[PDB]
Amino acid sequence: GDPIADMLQVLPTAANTEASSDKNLIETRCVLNHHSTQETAIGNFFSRAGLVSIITMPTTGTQNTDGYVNWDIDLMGYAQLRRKCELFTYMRFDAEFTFVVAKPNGELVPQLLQYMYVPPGAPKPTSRDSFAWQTATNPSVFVKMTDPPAQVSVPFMSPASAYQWFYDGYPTFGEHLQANDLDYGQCPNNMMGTFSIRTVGTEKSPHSITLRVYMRIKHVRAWIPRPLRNQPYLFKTNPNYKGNDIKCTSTSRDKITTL
Amino acid sequence: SDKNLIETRCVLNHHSTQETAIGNFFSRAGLVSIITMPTTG
Amino acid sequence: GDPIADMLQVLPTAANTEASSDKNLIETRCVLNHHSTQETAIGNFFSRAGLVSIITMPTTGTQNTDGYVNWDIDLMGYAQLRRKCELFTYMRFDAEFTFVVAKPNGELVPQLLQYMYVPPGAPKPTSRDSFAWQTATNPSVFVKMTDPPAQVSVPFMSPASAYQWFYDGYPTFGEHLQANDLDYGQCPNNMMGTFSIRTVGTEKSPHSITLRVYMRIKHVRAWIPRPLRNQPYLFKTNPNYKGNDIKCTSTSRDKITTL
Ligand SMILES: CCCCCCCCCCCCCCCCCC(=O)O
Ligand SMILES: CCCCCCCCCCCCCCCCCC(=O)O
Ligand SMILES: [Cl-]
Ligand SMILES: [Cl-]
Ligand SMILES: [K+]
Ligand SMILES: [K+]
Repeated sequence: GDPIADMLQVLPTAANTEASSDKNLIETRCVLNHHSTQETAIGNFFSRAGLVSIITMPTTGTQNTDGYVNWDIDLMGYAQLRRKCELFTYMRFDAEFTFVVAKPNGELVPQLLQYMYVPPGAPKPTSRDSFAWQTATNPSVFVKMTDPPAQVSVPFMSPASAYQWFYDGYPTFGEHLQANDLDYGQCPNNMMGTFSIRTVGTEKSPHSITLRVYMRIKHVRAWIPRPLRNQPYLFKTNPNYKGNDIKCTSTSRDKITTL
Repeated sequence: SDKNLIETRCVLNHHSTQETAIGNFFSRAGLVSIITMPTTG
Repeated sequence: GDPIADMLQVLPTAANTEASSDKNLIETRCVLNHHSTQETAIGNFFSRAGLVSIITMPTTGTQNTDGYVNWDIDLMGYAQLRRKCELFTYMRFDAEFTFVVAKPNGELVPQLLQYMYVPPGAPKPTSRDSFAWQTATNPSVFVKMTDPPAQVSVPFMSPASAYQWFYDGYPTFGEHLQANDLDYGQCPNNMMGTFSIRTVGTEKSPHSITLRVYMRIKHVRAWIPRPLRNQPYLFKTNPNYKGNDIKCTSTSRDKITTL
């Protein structure tokens, strides 16, 4: 008939000890161990809001003095949350963003603000009065600095199945000449666009404004553990480290025989 | 029609069409008026 | 269960004619036609012995004057059998070889002869007395010129499934420089070795000897008909033709309107 023949790892509580791997090298007693493992579930480890951005709109100075700012969404500028995330290679999750806004010294004034999510390809505001603030399709939040911090849920938005903290490659084909090495490690699947903020008015606001953005990871999944960062972070988009001062992971001592 | 002009594999495609329902396309608040009542002018 | 879904043409007698393709364009009668098709069966067409070699061992002259001859078996030197065979691309068959031997004028004398089949790789006789005539493994026939013609059956011996009259290629890899174009069309699967003949004696025979070899194809199979040779043959191993005198396949006449 056929012409060709060739054609869960961690349970809810800690393991008990039975009376005589401890009970393998030493004599043991029985211990009814009911210590929980829930707090080390990745969800509890990650679902804690952490700082991911500090945006300023001063009234004086040489930057963002026009009452609006387009902040390219890049969550790798703060060491604490970054190191936790980088314990894994890939992570998938929804996120809760909270916007804590105040003047530079922490005082609050009755000032109306608008935060708009500008996905990749949507036109960015070019002034406090730009037509883009009409926000007929993009999601916007109007809130006062005297209101409690604004807060919204952002779903998992990557074109890929998970965000990836490490992408060993280039975004496109071509020669990869020295002049473009900045391309290395750049994963467009993590590029979520712009976050735009403005004081709501055609006239300039007399208040300097500082916005602290916190992100809380939720409904998280993680894949492929990796060694934890042991050198200070230098740049947002690469793992460069200071070659002249390579830190040892552990503190030192004089002799291997004395504490 | 791919599987008509080229040889295809089976793809169990579960991509949702909900976000393009006109309700989701339109039910987003947008600016329709700016009214001013200045004290001078 | 499966992760990937994508993974006889001519009868014994001539057709009859039925009373009304003749009976399609003209009115016909019934003809009970019992004309046989047997004589055109390839076996009857081919199983007729034909000349394939004429070997001479003169006593005087400048060739084969030592009472022995090593004849490289190449059956394409005689036009009649060659053209019939070349009607096909591949042919498989056994063969009956008959050896008609006499002096140059047809007279017969009491002379003992030996014919030995020397397959490719067997040592060839280098004299009338060579050790190879011991013929301890090769097949030999000892016969007198006064006996009836010697005759033997040779089986189908090619390493391939059929002999091939046309091989569009080269026997080996390599550059194929102009100096070696003789290689083109050479099929080793048809190369059956050597046919060796000698007068049986350490002393020279006073008789000039002419051997005519006839081959009768039998138990034949043939594949892929091709246009029949329409130019005189020039060489044994290629279809070269005389370019300055290309023969028309049909005779000519003065006008297309008169016979
Ligand atoms: C209406 C106001 C809401 C706007 C909130 C800002 C939304 C920003 C997009 C959220 C993307 C979260 C995934 C981040 C993946 C990390 C990318 C990176 O920094 O390399
Ligand atoms: C004992 C004496 C018997 C020797 C008889 C000669 C045998 C020659 C070998 C027969 C081979 C027949 C196949 C020929 C195929 C055609 C090859 C060619 O000429 O291109
Ligand atoms: Cl507006
Ligand atoms: Cl001998
Ligand atoms: K237990
Ligand atoms: K018939």
